[PDB]
Amino acid sequence: EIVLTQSPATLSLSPGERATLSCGASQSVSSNYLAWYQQKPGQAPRLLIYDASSRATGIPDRFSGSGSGTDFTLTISRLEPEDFAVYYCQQYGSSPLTFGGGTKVEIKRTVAAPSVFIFPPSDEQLKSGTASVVCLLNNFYPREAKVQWKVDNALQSGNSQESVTEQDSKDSTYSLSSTLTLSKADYEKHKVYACEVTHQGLSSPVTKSFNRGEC
Amino acid sequence: EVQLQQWGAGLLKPSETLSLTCAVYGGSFSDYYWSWIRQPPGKGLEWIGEINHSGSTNYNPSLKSRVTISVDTSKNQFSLKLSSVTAADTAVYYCARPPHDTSGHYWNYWGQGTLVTVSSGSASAPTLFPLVSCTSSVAVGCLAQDFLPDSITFSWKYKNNSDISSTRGFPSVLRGGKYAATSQVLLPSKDVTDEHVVCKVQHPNGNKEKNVPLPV
Repeated sequence: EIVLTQSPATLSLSPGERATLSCGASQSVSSNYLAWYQQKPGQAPRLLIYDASSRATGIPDRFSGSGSGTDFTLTISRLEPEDFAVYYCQQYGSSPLTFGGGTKVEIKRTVAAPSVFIFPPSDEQLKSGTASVVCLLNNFYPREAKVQWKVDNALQSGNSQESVTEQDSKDSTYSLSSTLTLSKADYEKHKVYACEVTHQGLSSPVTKSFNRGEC
Repeated sequence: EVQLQQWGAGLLKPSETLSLTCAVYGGSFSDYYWSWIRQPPGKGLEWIGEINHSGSTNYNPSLKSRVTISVDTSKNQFSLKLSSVTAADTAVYYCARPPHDTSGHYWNYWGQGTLVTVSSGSASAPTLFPLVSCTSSVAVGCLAQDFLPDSITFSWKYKNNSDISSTRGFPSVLRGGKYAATSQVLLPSKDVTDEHVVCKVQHPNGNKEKNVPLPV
């Protein structure tokens, strides 16, 4: 199977700028049998380019494709707001038909450090047998942000999950929620709960903690 | 110019078999190779196989052992069967069609997609818990847990029953084969009188609500 590799994983630009996305193949793609699609949250992929460089009907010429053999490119010459999405390349030169992993074209705005909140598991959930400690980071930019959980200053690892929102349509920021999950047992065996957040809009990592029972 | 409408069971347990169907409305149903393609939540697309009206199939060897795609020219539909499912097969499955019957296999027509989730759990409505905090705007949250499938929607109302518009929306996270999701409204600090707000969620298995105590 032909592996399509796309880079960069994310492209952070502003409307007006030119975007150039690469899609390298691990063997060459015959007759330049390569397509590009756009995909927005929850939608099916939408065809933009076929046969490496031909635009699908209705696709505006800000979009152009090129390349050959093992190397292909998609160029968006001056991004409009609706151009920020994910894009995939797809080869149909040999079987099996394969897709690249995509590249997200994201809106670049000024740095915005997050507002941070921590929340103790409710007394009611505690009775059910688990404690869900939650930390929110709101309205920050860029998307990279490290959320770290500390319990009695023991750096906590492998018992949390995060979930991040889409870029806000109006202000281009993100919010992210992290959840530290312990049995009621362990939760009981400790006292200081802490959420350490590092983000580039922050001069020093922020920390929101609380003492068990004190909230 | 052409519509493909899909349907099929969206939730299964490990070892069962996934069964989806796609119906075509418009154009001719002949000669095109009709494809099934899938996409794991958060990942890229994988092509599964294709079939033309004569029954000729082409399969991705990544699934050949377990896949069977078939056609029904009397209803202008085609279908996919994937046996011995595991959590890895949780994904949005799409049917698709190429523009020309004798051209490249790239696709300009697509079905809407069917999320199919494979979990060991049983369908359940979510159980809800309040998130009370501890910047001239205070955060109030609601946590939804132990729900399946992943089909939830939140909403917020004031004690006064007027809507809270200030909603923030997070993607579910998977654990123990079931899902959890949180939601928050940002209420301006200096709104200290209501003692709480109300969180609401809708889910196929039943809608729930829970008052979330205003802090300070």
